[PDB]
Amino acid sequence: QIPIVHWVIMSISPVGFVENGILLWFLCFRMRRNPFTVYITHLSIADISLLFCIFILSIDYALDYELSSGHYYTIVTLSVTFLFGYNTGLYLLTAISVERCLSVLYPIWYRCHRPKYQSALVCALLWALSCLVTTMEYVMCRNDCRAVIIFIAILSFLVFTPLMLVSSTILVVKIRKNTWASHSSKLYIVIMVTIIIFLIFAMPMRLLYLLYYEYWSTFGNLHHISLLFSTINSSANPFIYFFV
Amino acid sequence: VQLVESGGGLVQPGGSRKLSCSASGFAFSSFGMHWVRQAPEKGLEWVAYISSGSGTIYYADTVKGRFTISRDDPKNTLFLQMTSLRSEDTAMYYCVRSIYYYGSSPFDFWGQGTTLTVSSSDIVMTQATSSVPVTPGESVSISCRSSKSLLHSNGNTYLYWFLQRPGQSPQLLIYRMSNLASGVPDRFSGSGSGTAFTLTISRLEAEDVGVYYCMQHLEYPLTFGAGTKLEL
Amino acid sequence: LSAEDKAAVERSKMIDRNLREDGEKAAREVKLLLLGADNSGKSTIVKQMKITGIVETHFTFKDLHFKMFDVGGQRSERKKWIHCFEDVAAIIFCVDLSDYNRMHESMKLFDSICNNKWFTDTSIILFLNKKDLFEEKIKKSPLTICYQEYAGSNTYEEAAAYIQCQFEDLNKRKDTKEIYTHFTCATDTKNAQFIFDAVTDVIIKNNLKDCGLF
Amino acid sequence: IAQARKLVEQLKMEANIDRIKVSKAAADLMAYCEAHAKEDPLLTPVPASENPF
Amino acid sequence: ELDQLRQEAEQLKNQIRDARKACADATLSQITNNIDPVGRIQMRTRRTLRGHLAKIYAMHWGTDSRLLVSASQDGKLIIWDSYTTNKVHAIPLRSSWVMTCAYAPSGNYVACGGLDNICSIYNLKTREGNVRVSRELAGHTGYLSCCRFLDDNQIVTSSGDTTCALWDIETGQQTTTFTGHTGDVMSLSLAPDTRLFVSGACDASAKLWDVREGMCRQTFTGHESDINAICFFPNGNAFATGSDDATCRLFDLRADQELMTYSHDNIICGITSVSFSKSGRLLLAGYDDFNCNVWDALKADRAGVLAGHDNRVSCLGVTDDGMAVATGSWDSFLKIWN
Ligand SMILES: CCNC(=O)NS(=O)(=O)c1sc(CC(C)C)cc1-c1ccc(Cn2c(-c3ccccc3)nc(OC)c2C=O)cc1
Repeated sequence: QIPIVHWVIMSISPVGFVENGILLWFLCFRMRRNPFTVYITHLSIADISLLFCIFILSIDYALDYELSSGHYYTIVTLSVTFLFGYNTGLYLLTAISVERCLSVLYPIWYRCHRPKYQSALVCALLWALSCLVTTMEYVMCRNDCRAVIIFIAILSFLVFTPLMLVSSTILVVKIRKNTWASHSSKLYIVIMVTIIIFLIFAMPMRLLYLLYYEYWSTFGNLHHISLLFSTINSSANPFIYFFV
Repeated sequence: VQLVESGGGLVQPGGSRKLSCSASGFAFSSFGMHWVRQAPEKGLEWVAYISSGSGTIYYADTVKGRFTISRDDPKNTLFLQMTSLRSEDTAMYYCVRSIYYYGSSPFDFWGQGTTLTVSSSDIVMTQATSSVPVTPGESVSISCRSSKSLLHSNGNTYLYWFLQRPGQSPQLLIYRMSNLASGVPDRFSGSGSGTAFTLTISRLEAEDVGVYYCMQHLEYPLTFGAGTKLEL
Repeated sequence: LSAEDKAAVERSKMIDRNLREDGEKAAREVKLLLLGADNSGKSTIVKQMKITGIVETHFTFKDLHFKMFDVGGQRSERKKWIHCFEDVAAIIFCVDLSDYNRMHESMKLFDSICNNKWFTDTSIILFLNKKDLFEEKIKKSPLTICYQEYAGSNTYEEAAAYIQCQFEDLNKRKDTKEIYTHFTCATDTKNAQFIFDAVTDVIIKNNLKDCGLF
Repeated sequence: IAQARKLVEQLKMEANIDRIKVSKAAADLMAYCEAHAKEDPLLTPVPASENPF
Repeated sequence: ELDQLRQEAEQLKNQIRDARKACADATLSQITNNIDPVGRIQMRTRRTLRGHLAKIYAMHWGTDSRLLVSASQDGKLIIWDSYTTNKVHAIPLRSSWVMTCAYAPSGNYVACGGLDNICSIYNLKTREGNVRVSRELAGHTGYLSCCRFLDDNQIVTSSGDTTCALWDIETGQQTTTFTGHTGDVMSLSLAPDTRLFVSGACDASAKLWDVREGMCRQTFTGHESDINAICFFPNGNAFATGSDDATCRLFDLRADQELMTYSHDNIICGITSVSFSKSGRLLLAGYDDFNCNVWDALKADRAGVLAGHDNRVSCLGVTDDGMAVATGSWDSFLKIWN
């Protein structure tokens, strides 16, 4: 039997693909570009790529399990882009959080001195870093390969997760002392929901995929749930960061 | 409104030289500039062009490679650097302005000229009628010819007319083959379909003796004509 | 293709570049609308800082450019041209405390401004000036002359708090607006810093709007 | 009192004017609107060749 | 005596009402019941003009139906080549609060004005190559609401001080002053023959003025609130007016009374501009609810809608040759529809 996880994953994939595509079109053609929209657009593109790749990767699972998949190049190309999109999404979320806490803490500099090109430069640099890390990851996966992959992933986790947490705790604190507004609790709830989502969907995929590299085993029934929790995030993000 | 050029003189073959054209009395930064040449006893010949903002620096084939054209806006100056001068580069050089927008009249104002002497697939314009005796008070008609039709799809017709009086710089009469310039009397007119044109002067009077030149502006290598001369 | 329309396209692109360059500078300045009763300290606020249609004035503070438009000269139905200032960042307001006859009209105009459809969010600023004149006048004559319902003690602090409440209570939708308040003084220039704090809070809210948080 | 006399004079001047019946004004409006019917591209679209937009 | 004067005025107004009613032989709708309806017309946007930063308030077509001029509250007055979408000139204004613009018939000058209470004339065909301020008219005591050229040397201006003016440009003095309104004058339109003009002035009334003699000829008092737009019918014997009460009305100068009213139950927003087509059969009105409507001036039925914008449509104009209609909006975009 195909695990129910794959069925729900195929159910949730098209909706997320369509939602992210709609957001991409709206941001690109209907809205006047501002610094945050660049980040949102790149995040949406990465989400689209990841989602399409996982959709094809579950289709191929059903095929190898039921029908057939004799292809060699296409599946590898799909998986490479899958991990590419995942990493890019993580990094872009971490960048957005820092860019909405710099905006709140230093308003005058943000409105009077910020270069007009900084968002694009940072997005391109993060794209390049993601490509480099993904290539270094693909080229190897025996002990040395596991060592390098573990170091790389642990470094990325330890550098980016605390950055997001620190930024999103500073932001809420500084929008609590001087928020004379009585209805500001809505923003507080939204910020807390962002952190919960990021933690719950940024720990599992990377950490379990590292222990997978090193062990090949464990994951009694965890890995499938992890993949589902990671694909839910891509669908959820457009609502959290744009509509709310 | 005035332009004055300087830098001419006597130069040995194979040397180098630099001309200068200083503009005053108008907005220099909004005008494209042109350099034009005149042989000692022949007609005009386009040399080099530079656009506003320095984004298009088209040159001429006869000098492409050893010439350079550049402008300084804050100082309001135009330059021309020439290297490896030959015996065929002896001529008088003119500085011209042109502005391009819907309804504009390019080539309106010309300079005064500077003389230079060296010691020892294009459109063809024809002005076969090189001499025409005239008498004051009588109408006269000049003719011009082209290789390919100058009419464009957008309804325009790029043919110009210029008058050079004895010992004077040229001046604009009719732009785009139908539109009268600014300041010229109302007795000048011009008409003609593609591949054949004709200028008309009614009630000819003194101050109209000189050489009349044609010009095309449909393509890159801008080309003049032999020129028609009027005598009393 | 384009005989000489290429030059026209170049000119148009240069015009676009200049327009965008100027717009990038026009969006970095904050606009303030200055209202108040005639003969009040409308220009007194401007004079205190180092500053017939519109009387637009400008100044600078902390690397921030401030514009202030005094539209009191216009004598016409405000309903037709008041929508021009929908994008301003403040509605700086002045009321005399002395005079005593300019007060009722002032309340009506303040109430009209607050409950205006356009200024449903723009944070209003309130400046009580002529403080010494009022302090002496209330002692000379009771404030109950124009306040029949007045029942508090004839003391400067009591009367000041009373009128402040009588002014801030016109605001109806307290959830959106962020009406401030400040007792202007004849000396010790501070008003610019008070308008700086207001605009810095408005800037934070605008940044939050741009980001998407709210 | 200053404006009263001027207003009365202005109103009296407005009072005494010839005024045709509405059946003539409507007829003239209809006649003009119908006579120039074919000169209105918006009312009747034009072929894409002539259309300069 | 004030009571006697008011009684005399009321009696005269009653006499005017009786005389006007005596002429109401029939309604325009009853006569027009037989004509074939225009059906439905679906126009489309052919060009989009981009470059303004703030909301655009006014625009005017050239007499050649090729160039146009637009004024925005960001302090910019731009000239657009409609056919190719290029920009010819971009005049920076002294005062950012511009509320009107105009294009001279000959194409040599452009006029603007606003809250500054001054009308500025700009010369486009100078020998220097840059647009310059040619003349500044500073006689009014209120915001300028509209302005139109009669020829290269005379201009008519409407202001919020309840008076209009006819100016000789070269001398810079008020040649004539028109008075009689009560509220602020908002809109202005010149007759095709150029001997009369009308205006509605926020008092629910429209007045007809003689340019050369300088007196009010007729007054129309049909509407219920503030009139924001006015436009002459092509032949010069009728005009349409839009008001804040969300209804349009058509008046005839010779009959001297309201002819017909355009309204619908689902429209509760005011009209900001109006315009006729070349044949006069279609009346195009811009509304406050982000879209414009196309009415049949004879049948009193809605023929079409234009819904390309996303904010309040502030200016609307038709070409002299009737090829396209240009609309501006507070969203800083101009749409040309055909
Ligand atoms: C989204 C991609 N992953 C997926 O669909 N399922 S899984 O989580 O990885 C999963 S759990 C499990 C149970 C076991 C560990 C007890 C087995 C697997 C698993 C692993 C690999 C492949 C095949 N594969 C190949 C490929 C390798 C050589 C030859 C042909 C194909 N390349 C890939 O992309 C990286 C994958 C899939 O991961 C199938 C199932």
